[PDB]
Amino acid sequence: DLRPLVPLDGGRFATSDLNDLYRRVINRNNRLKRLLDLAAPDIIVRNEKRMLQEAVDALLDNGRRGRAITGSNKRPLKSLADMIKGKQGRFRQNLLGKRVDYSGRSVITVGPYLRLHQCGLPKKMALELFKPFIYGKLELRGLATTIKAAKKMVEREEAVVWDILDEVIREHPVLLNRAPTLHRLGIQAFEPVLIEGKAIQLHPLVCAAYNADFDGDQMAVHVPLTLEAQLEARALMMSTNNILSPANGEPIIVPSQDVVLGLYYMTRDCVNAKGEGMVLTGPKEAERLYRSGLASLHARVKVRITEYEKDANGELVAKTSLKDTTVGRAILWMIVPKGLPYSIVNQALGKKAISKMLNTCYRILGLKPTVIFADQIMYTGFAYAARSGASVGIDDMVIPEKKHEIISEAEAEVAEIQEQFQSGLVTAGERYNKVIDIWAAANDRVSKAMMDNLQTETVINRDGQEEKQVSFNSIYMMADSGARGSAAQIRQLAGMRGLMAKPDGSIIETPITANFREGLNVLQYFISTHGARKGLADTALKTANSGYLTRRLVDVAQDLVVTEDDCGTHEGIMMTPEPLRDRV
Amino acid sequence: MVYSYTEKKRIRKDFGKRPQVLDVPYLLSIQLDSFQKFIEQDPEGQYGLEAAFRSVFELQYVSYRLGEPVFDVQECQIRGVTYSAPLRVKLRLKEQEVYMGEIPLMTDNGTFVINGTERVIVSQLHRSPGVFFDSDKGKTHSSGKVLYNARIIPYRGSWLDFEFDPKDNLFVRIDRRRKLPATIILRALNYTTEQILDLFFEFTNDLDHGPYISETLRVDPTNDRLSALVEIYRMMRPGEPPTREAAESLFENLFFSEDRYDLSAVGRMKFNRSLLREEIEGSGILSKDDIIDVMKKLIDIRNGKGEVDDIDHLGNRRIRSVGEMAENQFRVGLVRVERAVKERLSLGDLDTLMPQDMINAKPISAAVKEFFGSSQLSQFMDQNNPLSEITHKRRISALGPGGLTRERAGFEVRDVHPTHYGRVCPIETPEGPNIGLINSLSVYAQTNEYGFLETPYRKVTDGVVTDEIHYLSAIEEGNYVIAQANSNLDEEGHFVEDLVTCRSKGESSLFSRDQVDYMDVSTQQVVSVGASLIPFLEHDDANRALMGANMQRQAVPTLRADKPLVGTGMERAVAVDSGVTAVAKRGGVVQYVDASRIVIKVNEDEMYPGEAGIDIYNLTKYTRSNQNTCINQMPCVSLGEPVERGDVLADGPSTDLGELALGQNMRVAFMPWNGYNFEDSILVSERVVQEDRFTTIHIQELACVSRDTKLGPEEITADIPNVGEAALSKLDESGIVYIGAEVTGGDILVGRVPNGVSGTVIDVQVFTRDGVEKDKRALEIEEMQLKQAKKDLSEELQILEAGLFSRIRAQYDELKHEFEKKLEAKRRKITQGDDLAPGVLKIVKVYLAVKRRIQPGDKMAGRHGNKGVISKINPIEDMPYDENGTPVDIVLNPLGVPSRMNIGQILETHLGMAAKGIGDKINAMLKQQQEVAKLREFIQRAYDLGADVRQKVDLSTFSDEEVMRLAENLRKGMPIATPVFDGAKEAEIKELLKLGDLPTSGQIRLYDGRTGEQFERPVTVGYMYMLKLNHLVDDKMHARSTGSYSLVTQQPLGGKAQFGGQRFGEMEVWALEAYGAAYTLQEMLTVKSDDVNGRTKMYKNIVDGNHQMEPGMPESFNVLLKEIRSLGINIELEDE
Amino acid sequence: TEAAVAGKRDELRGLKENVIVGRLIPAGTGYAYHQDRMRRR
Amino acid sequence: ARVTVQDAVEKIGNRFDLVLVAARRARQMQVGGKDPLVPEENDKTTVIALREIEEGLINNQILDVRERQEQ
Amino acid sequence: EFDAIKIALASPDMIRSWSFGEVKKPETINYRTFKPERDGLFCARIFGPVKDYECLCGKYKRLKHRGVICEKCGVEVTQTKVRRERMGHIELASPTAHIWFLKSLPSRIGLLLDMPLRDIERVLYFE
DNA sequence: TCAGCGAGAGAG
RNA sequence: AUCGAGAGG
DNA sequence: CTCTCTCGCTGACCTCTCGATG
Ligand SMILES: Nc1[nH]c(=O)nc2c1ncn2[C@@H]1O[C@H](COP(=O)(O)OP(=O)(O)OP(=O)(O)O)[C@@H](O)[C@H]1O
Ligand SMILES: [Mg+2]
Ligand SMILES: [Zn+2]
Repeated sequence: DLRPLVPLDGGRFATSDLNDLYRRVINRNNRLKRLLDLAAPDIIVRNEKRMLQEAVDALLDNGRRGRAITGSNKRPLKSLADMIKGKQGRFRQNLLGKRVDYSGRSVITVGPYLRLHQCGLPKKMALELFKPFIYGKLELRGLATTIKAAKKMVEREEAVVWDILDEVIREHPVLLNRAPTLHRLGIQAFEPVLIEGKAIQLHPLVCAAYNADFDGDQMAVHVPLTLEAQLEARALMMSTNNILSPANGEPIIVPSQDVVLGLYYMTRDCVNAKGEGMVLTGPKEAERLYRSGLASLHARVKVRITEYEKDANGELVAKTSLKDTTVGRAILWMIVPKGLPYSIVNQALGKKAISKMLNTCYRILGLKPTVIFADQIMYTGFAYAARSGASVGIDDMVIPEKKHEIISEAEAEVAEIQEQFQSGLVTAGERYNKVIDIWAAANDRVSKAMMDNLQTETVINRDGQEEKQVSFNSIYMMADSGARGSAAQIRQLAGMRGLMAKPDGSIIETPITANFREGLNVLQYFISTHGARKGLADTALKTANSGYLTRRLVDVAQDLVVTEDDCGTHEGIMMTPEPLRDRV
Repeated sequence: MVYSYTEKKRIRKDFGKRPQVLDVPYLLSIQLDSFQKFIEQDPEGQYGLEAAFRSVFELQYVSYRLGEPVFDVQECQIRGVTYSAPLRVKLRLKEQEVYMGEIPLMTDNGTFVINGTERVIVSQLHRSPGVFFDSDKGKTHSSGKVLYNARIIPYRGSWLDFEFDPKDNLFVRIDRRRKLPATIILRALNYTTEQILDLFFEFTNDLDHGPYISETLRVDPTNDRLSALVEIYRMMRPGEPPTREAAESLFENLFFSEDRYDLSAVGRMKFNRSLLREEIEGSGILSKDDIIDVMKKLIDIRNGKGEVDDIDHLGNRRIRSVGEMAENQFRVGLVRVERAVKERLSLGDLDTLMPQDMINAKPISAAVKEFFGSSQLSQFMDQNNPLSEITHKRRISALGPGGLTRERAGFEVRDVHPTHYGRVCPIETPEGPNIGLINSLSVYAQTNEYGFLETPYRKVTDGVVTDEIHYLSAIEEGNYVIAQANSNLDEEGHFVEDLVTCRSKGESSLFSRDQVDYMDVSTQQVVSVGASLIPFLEHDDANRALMGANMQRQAVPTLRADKPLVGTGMERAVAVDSGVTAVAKRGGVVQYVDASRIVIKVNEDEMYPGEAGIDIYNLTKYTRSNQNTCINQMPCVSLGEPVERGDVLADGPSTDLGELALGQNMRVAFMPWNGYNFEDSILVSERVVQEDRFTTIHIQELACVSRDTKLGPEEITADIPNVGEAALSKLDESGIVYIGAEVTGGDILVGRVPNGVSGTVIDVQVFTRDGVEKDKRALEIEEMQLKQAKKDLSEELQILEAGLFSRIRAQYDELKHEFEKKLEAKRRKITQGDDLAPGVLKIVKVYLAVKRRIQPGDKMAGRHGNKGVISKINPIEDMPYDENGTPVDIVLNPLGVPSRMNIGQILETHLGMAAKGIGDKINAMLKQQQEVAKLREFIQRAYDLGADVRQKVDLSTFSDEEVMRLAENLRKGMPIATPVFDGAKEAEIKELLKLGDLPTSGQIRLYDGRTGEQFERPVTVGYMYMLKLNHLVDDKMHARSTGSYSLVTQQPLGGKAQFGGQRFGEMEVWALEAYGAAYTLQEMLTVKSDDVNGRTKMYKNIVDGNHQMEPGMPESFNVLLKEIRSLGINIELEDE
Repeated sequence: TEAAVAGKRDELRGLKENVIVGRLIPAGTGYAYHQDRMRRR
Repeated sequence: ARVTVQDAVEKIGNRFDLVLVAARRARQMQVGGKDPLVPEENDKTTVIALREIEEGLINNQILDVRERQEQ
Repeated sequence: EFDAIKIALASPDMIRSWSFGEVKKPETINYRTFKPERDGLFCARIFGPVKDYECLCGKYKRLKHRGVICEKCGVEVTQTKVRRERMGHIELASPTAHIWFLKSLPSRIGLLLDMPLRDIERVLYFE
């Protein structure tokens, strides 16, 4: 039965390779039997003896001495030694991994309303995944007697099973997994919320740990069965226990993109905005004034603030004063937990500032307040990013007015340096470096002019006079807040694309003097494709190196466990400064 | 310009500025032209079947011809057979005509029907035959000294390599075998040491001359010819049976026999040109002079009087198409016949024998049908939309029989080469393991008579550019100076500037007016067909352009076709050349039209003598494609209309009045909305769903076969044990479902509907052989197919019969006899039998059709590499709106634009807003019922806008009815065309916006639909073209609790088709180990898989309300123990 | 081959061996379990 | 007990023993038949056991003493 | 119920003790009638019943007969799962080497003795 | 193919 | 079941 | 004793569709 004969829809059968090698060996061995009885001359016998040892070597390990035997097709047959070794052998395909029951798979979308410990599960999947529990709860209440009545009731989809299912998932966690599992944060435990539809909803704050996106991605779901498994899921793998990385110390749940943009927009300030110069009794008055339409989010005002600080014994002591701030910061102050200073929000916030806020809260207050603080931060960021109406247009990509003069001067310089080569005055290999340096300097000049024109643009009127301030450009705000942009890519958008390289690695003499707002021509576009294809091929053809290295590293050190409490030895190493604090 | 009838109904406005001097060619020439030179008669006998017959032909061959196919394409597709023709050959020994076999035929669009399915043969790019000199750069030896080598490659035969050694010694290899000293081969050609020294020496330097031959002779352990032959024989064939006759024959047949070696005409030409000879013709076999010349050239390169070749140069690789591979396979099949003929010609007989007795047609047919159906280059054709087929038919592959391998291929062959300019697209390529190994043909590219790609250029004479066009190849163009296509010319053809940007010798620079030789023909010469459909491509990054070109081929046709407002101008060419429409063969007047048939009455000056003169077009209705999609044709002409030649009479899938149309036009705003477009999510309105703008039709097939098993015979009947009477309601008296029945999951069709799948029955087919017995429904339906098919043919012939009868009655017996003969022939063709498989009596096939609507979890994309998944369907009173109360359709996140530098998607959004703005102004004028003069004035002002464009439309020559019809067709927006590298500027877009009474920034004020408050900044709103890709969440959701298991390893099966489970691999086990969850790991390893008793105990315990497990031992460990014991090794468990 | 020649024994003291056989790994919530076995040997 | 289990970890001592103690306590209520020491509040046995551990009414020594008393 | 795994070379007596049946010369399943050949690769006597608690001939079809071999067939009545367990053996008519112990980088069957791999391989292949 | 390593003959 | 071809993350 | 030089031998995540052959 370990080498069975499988019937087909037609009369014919499908057989294994082993049954052929056995028959070959049997036939040849029986052929040797007749020769001994007939007393054939040893010349004929010696040929047959060489034959049998050729057959056996095929059955044990085919191809050690090249004589590979094939079948109906021109493909080598598989020996016994081929079924226990390799990537498709018993060890690596059936014993270190396998397929399981109570599992499912689907596409993932976003749910912006969930709490950190929740997930959204379709009820069509949930009904199938939890069938025995429903059968048991049906038999318990007497609604069915046999084991087929419950099956019929579930198949007919009556109106009473939709409450049993709600009762049997109330506090039962599930496991979610994404296919490339690079570290242990690739499997996590959540609590299901029954939804309509066919897609799974995932919390926005857990994407970075999964390396997940909403472009077509998929995910798998598993169900724990025993009490010990449920308690292990709740106490070890639940997403509210995994907030710091195990490879370093920094947190892993961090806001990004829309949340960063929203908080950054609230916490900025302007000059001569509506309602500037008021004195307020607290944050609630600021919220009233903003909602009524009587003040701007960016107005500079005075507000009375109360804060708390911890003493030596661990108790909280209050302190009240008046502070210079803005309406948006006073509004944001209402979600900060007690025990933190007011200076932590009296500035414009970016990615680093928000991450530092979360880390400080965890350091001072503990674990439970941090989850609430993170969820409130996400809600407020989503709420206030939409109210701003931030967009993108073609007029936001501003090109400096001095680009033409710089480019013309560089061209004149490189044209003049050819006169030193027409009449011998420089090495034939020396003009190359001079031209490269000239073009690099011109590129730097153009980039600096563009960035100086973009970052600061106010020309604003303050009570009569003219003043300058940080700009409110959409692209500049996106780059400065740390949401998506980089200063290098704004160069390609509105400066110069720069110098390209040949496929071998040399530098092309003349650069690309066009950005993406004003298009490229055929030659520049043709030149730009070498690097694109090279990068794509590099990405595609060297994931296997990393996979192989990781597998070897896991196999070498897989059996090292902490098995003792104190060794007692006095040895050590001496650490020197990278700061010293980060190293000890 | 004079406009065609199809194009005068809706004229696209063009923004291009450079005049066109050459037309886009027919896009399917590479297949039809190749297959033509395989079956057409060639008196010079050098291309196809004639060459193969003359290359092997005692028996005398006279001629050949091809017969008439038994069935046509449609009947072959319906029945499930191959569309082929018989091959007849005339031989003399007496004169007789014999039968050789069946040759598959190519259809009108460049495909093959093999077993009822359409297939495509992909062209191959491979190394050319000849001689090549190469050298490894380094790392062969630690000394860091380069080594030079030379190789000879024929079309057929064995290889030959010469190479050097770290000690400067010559060595030779045959068929990649072990090395031998070189001079041995010289000794095998009747040369003594004196003659060798005379050949290679005249004196021995140390920098420009070398003693390499003398030292090699020193190391050579041979001094006689026979010693050389025996050494070669021992090296080639171990075993050493040295005989004088054996040694001579091997060397004679190795390189000097016409039946074992062939250096083709192209190989001869390249070989001669590499050695700087004069003639380009010769023989297919080698000679001593050739080998000596190769040795001298290699030695000279070693000395320093030459250079090595580039292996990736596109002048060294050539193209092989289907008409060549078919000939190769036919010759392979033919050489097996002659052995049998020679064997049967030695038995001894006369008089009674005939040529047919010595010919067996099995091997030839076997080889041909193996190639057409089992080759790696014969592929299941891609049929998602019209663009997919065009892209598939124009593909080039570096893999195949004489090709490369995915894993062994390095990095240099996958790169873009400077010689690809104008021949291979540098953008469109797969993104997986096949990157760089699959390519697409450029728009104007061709091949010459040897098989090398070439591209066209304009001749320049005395400083003026003319209209004379020459096709140049990679070798030729390196000796010239070629100017770009965007150079400025005056009315006399002179260059305006004194310095021109030009290409020469693989570099680019500036040249004078009088140093230029040629010029480009177009600005879209370097891209492929798919990449030329992306507007504003020059504002996009190359990675995103690749993504968009690839994703444009996955779109699904919708219920209604909708043209793009912003296009490039290549839609008509693709739509017409694809072959999915109906095109008029001759001009005339429409006589009859309904939903499934068109009749044309031909003009007087296009009729042959003695002809009735009507054309009949039948249309395809609700047929499934290879991807389970829908194919449907719809007429687009009215009764009594005049038609010219080449006009579109009906539309195919994804076509709108003769233009390609893959998606829908949507109103979009760029802004964030409450986290519902967080990463790449898309928020959609409910009005989109209510209007069915992304609803698709899918068709599925199911089969039922009753076996002829001897144990129990089975037949189709209504009676079924243990079923209700309601179950048989949809079944007829014969047990087959009615047409028009609405079924759902778990219903009997022929007794069967797969779980979760619904639909409607639209087609039932019955297949029977020449056997016995028949059913009532088959008598009612299978006979109904034949009677209906006869009725359609009778109706078609009736029109011609009536016309001829009316003409005559104004020799009827001859006409009546002819028409009766035609009817009898049609009936006989329709009444033939079917050849089934043994053990099968009859087959029943059922077709189902279902409709699919969008829902959260479906994938959408544009043309610029932007893709996403739908997250929410929003009520209409929640969407943002404007000052007139108009809401938007789609909301997209701006944060996805600045990181991926695809700026073009913004520019399109600005232009589409302008286009719609024109249509609105027309729409109002049609509601108020104004006079034709005002419409004329406004439309003329609209068509004249631009900065020195080349279109020049004039409406003063239009009739009033024509103007009204154009205005009616223009009332939903004015279409606009912008070529890939010669398009519209920002200033022109702003002028169009101003003409439409819209802001020139492209941004307006919006209000919140839930509170009525105004957003704080202006937002970008416009129109953009969206696509629906074939990744539907209905096909991806799956779940399981318990089911079926495998046989050897008692583990769950895999795959949604067979209700399988998910795989828990090694990396997941590592993750669970790193968590510390031992009980979860043990539960997954045993009781959910491989534990036969534990699984049952766990199930019973769960049903009883007790959550506890009793693990045991997995079965795979027992299997492994038995398997290891079968190798003769004792392995066991130590209980004590 | 080397193991069959030498005649070796395996005590199943690592993670992979217990995974292959199908027992509790000697780490985490299973660690204490293995501590009992040594106490009974 | 809900959302976060950090309270019981500081009382038992480590995460790997809390799972075993909670499972031993919960199996008594689910199958053996026993009454909770806290209001049920419509909870599963695992959550009730975690709540009892958090309050301070359950640990290994108490269960051992009760088992000795029963026999 | 176990605590270690042992591995070692086998001997003819051990292999004979594993087997439930003698050598098997016939080939296959008799494609015409699916019942297996006697004394073959698929054989009911050597390896076990084809169906649960049923004889090949069919004389005994009850649990009361459990543990009884058939006089006319020689087939025991037992659960069919034993077909996954029982093994067999073949009697070679001449000694044959083991490819694993001959071909390797540190060859074993040729390291106990002095001679290298080339000449010993020549001897084994009758040359 | 390409990179890496050990077993085996050489010429001093 | 194996082989070949293609697609998605 | 001890560098050169041939010459083999072993290695390079998850999911879906089609057809031809057993
Ligand atoms: N061959 C491969 N092997 C592998 O082991 N993992 C692969 C993979 N190919 C894709 N992935 C996964 O897919 C993610 C990026 O692919 P993608 O969804 O498009 O997002 P991307 O970041 O590129 O941004 P976008 O294209 O939307 O602009 C990538 O990390 C990875 O997990
Ligand atoms: Mg993704
Ligand atoms: Zn019996």
